[PDB]
Amino acid sequence: GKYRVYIDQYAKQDYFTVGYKGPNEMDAGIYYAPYVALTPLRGSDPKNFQPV
Amino acid sequence: GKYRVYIDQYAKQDYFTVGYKGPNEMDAGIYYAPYVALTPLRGSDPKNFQPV
Amino acid sequence: AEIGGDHGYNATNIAAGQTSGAVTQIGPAVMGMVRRAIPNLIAFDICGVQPM
Amino acid sequence: AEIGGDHGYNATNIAAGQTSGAVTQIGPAVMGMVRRAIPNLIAFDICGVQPM
Amino acid sequence: NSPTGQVFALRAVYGKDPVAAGAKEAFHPMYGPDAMFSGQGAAKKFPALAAS
Amino acid sequence: NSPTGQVFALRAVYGKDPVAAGAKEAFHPMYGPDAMFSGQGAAKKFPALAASTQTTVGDIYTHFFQETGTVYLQASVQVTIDAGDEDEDEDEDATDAAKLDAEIKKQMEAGALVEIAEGMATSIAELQEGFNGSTDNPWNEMGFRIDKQVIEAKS
Amino acid sequence: RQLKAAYSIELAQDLRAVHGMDADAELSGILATEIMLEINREVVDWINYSAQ
Amino acid sequence: MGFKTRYGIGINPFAESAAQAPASRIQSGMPSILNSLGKNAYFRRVYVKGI
Repeated sequence: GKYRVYIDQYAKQDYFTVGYKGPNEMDAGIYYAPYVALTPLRGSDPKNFQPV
Repeated sequence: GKYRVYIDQYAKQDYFTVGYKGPNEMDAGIYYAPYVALTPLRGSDPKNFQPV
Repeated sequence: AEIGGDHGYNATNIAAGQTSGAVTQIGPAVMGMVRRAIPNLIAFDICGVQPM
Repeated sequence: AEIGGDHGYNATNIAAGQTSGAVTQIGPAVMGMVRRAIPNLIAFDICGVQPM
Repeated sequence: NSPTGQVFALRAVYGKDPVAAGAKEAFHPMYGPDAMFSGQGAAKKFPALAAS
Repeated sequence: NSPTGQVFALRAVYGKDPVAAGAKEAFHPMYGPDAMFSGQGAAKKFPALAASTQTTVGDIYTHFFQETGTVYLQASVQVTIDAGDEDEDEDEDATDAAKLDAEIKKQMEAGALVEIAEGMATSIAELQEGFNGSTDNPWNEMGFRIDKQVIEAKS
Repeated sequence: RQLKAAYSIELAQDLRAVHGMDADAELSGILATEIMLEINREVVDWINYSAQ
Repeated sequence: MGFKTRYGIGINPFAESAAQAPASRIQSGMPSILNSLGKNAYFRRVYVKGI
C-alpha cells in the first residue's frame, strides 16, 4: 500500500534506496529538465555521398 | 529468316561473329545480370557551395 | 558408387554447400534471426521533470 | 564506419556468404540448373528390323 | 535480386566414382559415346593406340 | 527439412568499426550501458583504474566489471587501491583481474568512490569534428554486425 | 549529449535485399535507444550518488 | 532387419553471454568444447548435499 519498488538492473554489490515523490514536480530532490528533445540530424559528404 | 544481324559501331576492323540464343534465358553463353539501376545522387561542398 | 557423403563438419564447407561426395548442396536453410532485447527503463517518475 | 564491403570475389567465400565487412550473407540465389540434352538417334529404316 | 548468384551444372560420367579424376562425360555433344562401354569393352580392356 | 541449417545473430557494437576486435557490445543484458559514451566520453578520455593507483579528489576513473559492464567512479578521498595492505595477503585463488573488482567494490562500499554518469560540456559538443577550426575532436559512433552459425545432422 | 552513425549505400541496398532490414531505422533506432538508456541510467546513478 | 534415422543438435547463439563478439563470424552450431562446456547461460545446475 505505500511503496513502488524499482529494481536496479546493474547494481554492484547490493543495496536498497528509499525516497519521496510528491504530486508536485518540485517535491523530488532531483530534477531532470529536458531542454530539447532528441533532435535527429542527417548530412552527406559530396565525395562519397554515403549518408551520415 | 534465320539470323538477326547487329552492327558494331566502333568496329576496329572488319569482322563478323556468329552466336546462339535459345528460347529460355539460360542457354545463351554470356549472362548479363543487373542488380541496381542507375541511382542518382546529389551533394554540395560546404566550403564553396558548389553542387556535385 | 553415387554415394551422398557429407560436409566435413566445417562451418566454412557447411555454409558453402561443398561436400566430399558427388552432389554439391545448395546451402543451409535459414531458421530465423536472433537479437538482444532492448533494456527497460525506470519509469523516470521517481524524480520530477519540470522541462526547460 | 558501418560498411558492407564485399566478398573477396573468391569461389569459396561467395557460396559460404562470408564477406569482409559488417554483414554476412545468406547465400547466392539459385539461378536454376542446366542439364545436358540427350543426342538424337538416327532412325532404323536403313537396315533390317527382323526380330528373333 | 541478391548480391551474389549461383548456377548448377549436372553431368553424367562413365564408371564407378563420379568425381574421380580422369572421368569422361556421358552425353557429350562433341565427343562420341563409348559405344563399347556396355558391350565387349566390359569383358576385356583394349590396348591404347599411340604413335609408333 | 534439409540436412543443413543456419541462424543469424545481430549485435550492436560501440565504436565506429563494428568489426574491430575488442569492441564492447551495446545492449549486453549483463553489461550495463556505458553511461558516458554520448556524454563526457566523446570529449575526455578517462584514465582506466588499476591496482596501485593513487586517487586524486575530484577526478573520474573507469573500469570494466566482470559482472555488470562499465562503471565510472569519482574519487572523493585520496586512497590507494592495493599498494597499501593486501599485496601478498593470503587468498586461496582468484584472478588478478577478478581480485581487482572485489577491491573496487570495497572502496565503493566505504564511501570512497561513487558511481557517476555525466553529460557533456555545451562548448565542446558543439565544436565537434573540426567545426569553427577546432581539431582532434571526433564524434562517437555505433554500428551493428551480423554473424551466422551453422549446424549439420548426425546419424 | 550526441551520437552519430554512417552507413554505405551499398550496405543499405544489400541488407534489404537479403534480410529485409533497411539499415537506416536500425542505425536510427540504435542511436536513439542508446542515448535514452544512458540518460535513464544517469538519473538513477545520481540518486544513489546523492542519497543520504 | 535394421533401422535408420538422422537428427541434428545445434546450440542457440548468445548461449555464451559474457563474450560480446563471435569467434570468426561463422562457427559450428553443434555443441563442442569451446562452444558450450559450462558457458551456456540459459541453464544453471546446483549440487545439494546432506539431503
